[PDB]
Amino acid sequence: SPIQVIENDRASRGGQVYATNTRGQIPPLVTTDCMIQDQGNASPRFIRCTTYCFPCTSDMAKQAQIPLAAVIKPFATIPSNESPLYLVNHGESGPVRCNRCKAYMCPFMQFIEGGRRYQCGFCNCVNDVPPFYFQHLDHIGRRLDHYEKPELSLGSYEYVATLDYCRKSKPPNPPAFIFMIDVSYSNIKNGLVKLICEELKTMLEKIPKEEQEETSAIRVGFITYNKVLHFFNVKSNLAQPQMMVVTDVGEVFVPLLDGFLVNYQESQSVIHNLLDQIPDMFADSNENETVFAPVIQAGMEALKAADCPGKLFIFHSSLPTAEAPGKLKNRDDKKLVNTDKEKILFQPQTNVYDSLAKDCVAHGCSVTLFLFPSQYVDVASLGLVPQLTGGTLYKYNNFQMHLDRQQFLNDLRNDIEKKIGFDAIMRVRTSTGFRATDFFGGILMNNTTDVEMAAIDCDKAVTVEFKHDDKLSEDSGALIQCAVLYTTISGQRRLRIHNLGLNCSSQLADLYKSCETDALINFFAKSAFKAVLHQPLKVIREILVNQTAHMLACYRKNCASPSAASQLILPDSMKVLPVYMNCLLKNCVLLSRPEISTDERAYQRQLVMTMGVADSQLFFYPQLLPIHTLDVKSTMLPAAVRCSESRLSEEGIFLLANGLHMFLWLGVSSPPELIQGIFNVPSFAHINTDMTLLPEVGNPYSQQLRMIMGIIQQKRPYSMKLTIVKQREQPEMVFRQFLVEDKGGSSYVDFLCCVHKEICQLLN
Amino acid sequence: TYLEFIQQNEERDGVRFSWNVWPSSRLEATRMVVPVAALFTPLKERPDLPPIQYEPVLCSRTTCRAVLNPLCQVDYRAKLWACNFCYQRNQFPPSYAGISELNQPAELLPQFSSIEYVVLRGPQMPLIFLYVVDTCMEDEDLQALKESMQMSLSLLPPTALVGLITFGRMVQVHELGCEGISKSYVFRGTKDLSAKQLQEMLGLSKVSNRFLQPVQKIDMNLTDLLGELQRDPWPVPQGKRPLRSSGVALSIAVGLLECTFPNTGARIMMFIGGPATQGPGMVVGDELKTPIRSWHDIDKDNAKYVKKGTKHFEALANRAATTGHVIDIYACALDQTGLLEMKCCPNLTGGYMVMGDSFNTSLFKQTFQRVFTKDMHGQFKMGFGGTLEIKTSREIKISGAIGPCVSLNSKGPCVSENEIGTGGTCQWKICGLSPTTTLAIYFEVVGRGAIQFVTQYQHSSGQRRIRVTTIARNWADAQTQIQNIAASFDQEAAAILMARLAIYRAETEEGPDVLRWLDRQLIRLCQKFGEYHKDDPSSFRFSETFSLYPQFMFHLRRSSFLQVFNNSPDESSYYRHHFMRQDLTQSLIMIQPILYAYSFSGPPEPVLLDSSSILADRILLMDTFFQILIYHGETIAQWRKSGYQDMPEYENFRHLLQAPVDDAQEILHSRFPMPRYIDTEHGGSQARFLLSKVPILTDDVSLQVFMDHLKKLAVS
Ligand SMILES: [Zn+2]
Ligand SMILES: [Zn+2]
Repeated sequence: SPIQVIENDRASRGGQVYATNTRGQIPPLVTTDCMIQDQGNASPRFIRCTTYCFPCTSDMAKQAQIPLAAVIKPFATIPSNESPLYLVNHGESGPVRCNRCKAYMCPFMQFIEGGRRYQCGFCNCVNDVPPFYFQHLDHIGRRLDHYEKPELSLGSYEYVATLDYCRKSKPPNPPAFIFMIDVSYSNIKNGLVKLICEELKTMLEKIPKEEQEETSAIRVGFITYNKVLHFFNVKSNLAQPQMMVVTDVGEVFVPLLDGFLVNYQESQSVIHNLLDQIPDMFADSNENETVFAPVIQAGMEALKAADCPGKLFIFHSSLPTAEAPGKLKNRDDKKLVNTDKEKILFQPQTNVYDSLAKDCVAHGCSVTLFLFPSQYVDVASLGLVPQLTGGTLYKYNNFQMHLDRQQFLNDLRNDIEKKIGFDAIMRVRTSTGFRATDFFGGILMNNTTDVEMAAIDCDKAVTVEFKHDDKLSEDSGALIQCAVLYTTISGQRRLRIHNLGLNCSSQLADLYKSCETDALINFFAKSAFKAVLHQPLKVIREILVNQTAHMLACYRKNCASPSAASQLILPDSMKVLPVYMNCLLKNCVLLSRPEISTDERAYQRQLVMTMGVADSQLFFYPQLLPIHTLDVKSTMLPAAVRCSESRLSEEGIFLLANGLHMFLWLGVSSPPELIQGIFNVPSFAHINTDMTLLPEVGNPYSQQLRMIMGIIQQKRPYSMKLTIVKQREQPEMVFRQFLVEDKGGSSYVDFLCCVHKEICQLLN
Repeated sequence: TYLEFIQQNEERDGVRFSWNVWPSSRLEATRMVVPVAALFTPLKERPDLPPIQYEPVLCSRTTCRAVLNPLCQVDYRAKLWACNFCYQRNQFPPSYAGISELNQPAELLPQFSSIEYVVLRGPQMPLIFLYVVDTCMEDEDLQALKESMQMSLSLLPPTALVGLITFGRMVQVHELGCEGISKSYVFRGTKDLSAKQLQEMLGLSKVSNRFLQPVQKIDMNLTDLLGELQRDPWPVPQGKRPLRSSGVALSIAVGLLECTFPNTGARIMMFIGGPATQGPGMVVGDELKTPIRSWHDIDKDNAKYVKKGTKHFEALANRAATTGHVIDIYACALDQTGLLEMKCCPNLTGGYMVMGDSFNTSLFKQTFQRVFTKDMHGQFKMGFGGTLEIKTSREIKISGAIGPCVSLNSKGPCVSENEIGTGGTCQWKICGLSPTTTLAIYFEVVGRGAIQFVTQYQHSSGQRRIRVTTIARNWADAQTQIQNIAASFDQEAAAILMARLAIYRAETEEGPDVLRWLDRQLIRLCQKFGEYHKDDPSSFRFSETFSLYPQFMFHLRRSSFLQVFNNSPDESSYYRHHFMRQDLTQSLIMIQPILYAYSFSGPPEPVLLDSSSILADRILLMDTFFQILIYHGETIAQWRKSGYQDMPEYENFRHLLQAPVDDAQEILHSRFPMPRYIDTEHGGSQARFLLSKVPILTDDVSLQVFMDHLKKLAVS
């Protein structure tokens, strides 16, 4: 079971300090909370790997078929007790770099010849150190100030970027938040429009600002639309906002400069005067058709006029059908199993959404779409721009005010206050022996080499794949340096560097000893999810199973102690690799037509692509907590239980959450005592599933259940949609879709015996 | 007297024919040398006339449809009337029961030759005024234009509908009646649009809207919006002209009224402050290196924006004309604005064309409020949706028309094969007309003939009316009554009617051959109507009826109308605009300016336009229709520079200066295009304006030597 592993690693490593001083050290599991101190290598909160010990020969990599990858969360939220990142400045010369591989100054560069010159680990080239940075030595190859300067002893730090890194070699401008609202009949009726306006007044105050300044430099603009764009002039001196309506959709243009993007604190009374009227303005609107791509095309051109990056907060209702560039038809069609062209269902209908996405990223424009579907919406097409741009997609199926209100406002407060950078580019440099060849995440690329992110937050993550090049060296090992150049919310060019060393090995045993199952799944999930747009689903599913079997067959065949021909020998690191793999193969994204909406398939496919390992572990193996057993006035953590219907009692109550939904399950024999202390109603048959809002009445349990619900939501970016479920013949048919160790694909004992039948096919 | 006949028939019927006695044969009319033509003023002011208030009676024959007029013979006991054009018998409507020999209806009395009827058409439409304002100007000119636009808004009747389109780098269509907010639809200043496209983009149905709303309803909102109107925010770099999209904005103003209120009276009043720099309708490049088109630049094929530019505004004109709307242009700038391209818009519709220096001038502010001149009853002096129908006797066919009109191509028996100017029709459409509007109708031949002029229009009170003027002139046998025909020659009218043709040819594909032709006809005229022994130049004598004609031709061929290489293209298009519009009295002043002389010895007296009238002890007052010039003689200039005027002894001298200035202030209130005033004297920098107004037949030559090469050629 996965539970037995998680607790076994929580016991040996939890509550202890993990110091990253060893070269090829193996960090704990994501589930295991432990204090981290940055010595040498970067923290696993920033970057984890599939294997912390690479093979040395490319032929050996083909033998084990173990993927060499890493999951980088470059702006992960460092805890309050862990030491923060240090900012480094190398003056006018800019950060010191190698003259061959262009790698930045890091602890991996040994100083020699009296500190006069240094040799790069990545290429081994030697650079005469700039004199200002020179003149420091130690008895044994240690800069005297080696400890003082963070770029010489830490693995995570930030550089100050000179002007030759910026666009047009000129200092950048602060970004801008452009809020754009759909105002068709769909959102006027369900009361969403006035909600956005009323609650925007509150959270415009909370737009991020730095400690060094006293007021956020982020300016703010406003637009509404329904097949026709409505611009707003909210300059500081106006007592009344001006509206400029554009109908030339197709050759869209921005009709205004200086009546747009004004500092919120300056035009406060003017913006609030607008936010009170927009609800009243479109109340009697009967328009139902709307545009979409011209809205993004407009917000992009507005950011180019002010010559600054920005983030588009788009709120949309239903499918865009109005005649315009980006018009979406209803293209859902019987085309998935062995279709060989099912990949079209996961791709944008028109060819322009890719070109619009390219234009946005080039000008540092990000879009975060808040989608409120009530019918088919084509997530594959709408979400392509807010995914290629590094934004987020918030989808709320069949929005109802008395229910999903709190869920949406919690996600809007979250995406505004996110520590976000802009106009970012990533570049993963490696030592002589390998290079980065493929990339996964919300990103766009032109050069094989560079990853471009219009905006990146603390929750995004990129998964990088490595392929062997020439031969690795057992003495040096394998080195990784990730560099993210970007722009701050105060408009300052800044680099962030992550350095991670790993050790090579000529022995196949050390390969499997140093595997993280949580990270292996993150790569495999994204890997399949990207090939969905190219190859049939049954083809990809064969690739996943065969590679998993070939991995557990090479450990068995090549170096495993001789065991019986009825046993499956798996190492400690890959104890749960088959279970997790079988859960990824049961996710709806790789499944058939019946009972699964394509938009939910496209929605889940986008969500995983941006996942950090920590998240990927929860979305695929949910957490199941039994509540009835929990004893009041007890330590808060209740141990998780295996994910199956078997570990449930009719009597029992459980909590399930994968990071996006949260289910409160109730057995038919659930004790009426707990039901009264939580649901305020006497019996089990007195609960209404449709009234799934936060209940507050209670003193021992309704405070206890609400306490454990809060700690679960804590480390999770998306605020989970609560779904209360009764046992017999209720909408639990959806609840069983997350009990991933249940059949519903093959089972666990079958997949094990499946791995073993190809364990013996690779005769050895 | 025949001079009494011309003046009485002009004040009564509003017409002035080149010949008031017509030849009965087609051949001798061809050799007359001046075609039978007439200046016609359909709505010539007639305080005396009272509108009838009953439908006109028309001949029952379909192709005739002439109005009941005094020329029709009436059998009162039989209650019938014979239409004098087609001799058809017609009955009287039942309301005409009590018609008698002594209580006949008004339309049969000779005095009421021309009369106006009140049409019971049925739709009393409100007037429509659409403002199209340029924002690419300084705050001074804009703040005054804002002051002037609110003044016009205060005069419009309460039921009229108003609209506002502001254009700069982009075009804006404001929605009036916006409450607690102001919203305005915006369009690219680089793309043209159709009427259907704007109908769908603005959200409108086919055939009060949100853009055109009553005056009594939006006065508070509009006078607040015009006050808050600031200039074009888009800054202009160095050496560049502001990105002004004049042609695009006018197209939207045309299309807006085309899909909301078509086939009804309206005025598109576009105020511009400079040339159009952003097409379509582009006039000049945005960079200030490239200068404005010059009559030389345009003659060397060096104006890459004229052909495409005029073509654009030429299509907007026929769109607004066919729909029935009026395009006004109020261009005030320090350089040309594109009037040569945009001339077609206020020339085909009966719109105005006002040229000036800036809007902050008392020149413009006065001229603009003259447009809103009310009658005594309190209604504007404008007329909209004019349909001019002309019928002639079977021996007469219409060649064509020159002036503010558009052909309806109404083929009929009164349409001649050989058409002149705007021809091939007996029906024209004048979108906007005033009591001053005057057309030139040209006729042809193949007991007295008859011509009837029917004009239907919308009165500014909304009322639908028809103006009918019927006139008749006696036929003649030219082989016996040459004296009877030459006695009817209107030398004044024939001078303007011929000038009317010569200018229309200057618009036309023809070059300086107009000078060669204008002299050939003058030679032909003097050859036929002059008493002389051949080859004796001194023997040549004019009849007094023809005396002033060779002098009129002299001042015409030398005027600014045919010699454009001394003015700018926007100026030449302006002068020609007003000449094709005025009646006889003003058109003569245009060709041959009046001149007055003020002296101690004698009251003010007119004098010849030669240097022989310029004296040292005399003050001169020139009056070309476009400018007033007061000239002080050398002796009077000295007495003026010394200061004798203040001294109470010279009460006589201080009054001598006030006599021309007081009469100058008179003409600066009555004349609708307020002229440019000039206070110069002997040796002033502005004295050039008077000295200039004072094979081919002849080059630039004095009046006397022009008469001599006319004499020696008329006798050969
Ligand atoms: Zn290097
Ligand atoms: Zn008749």
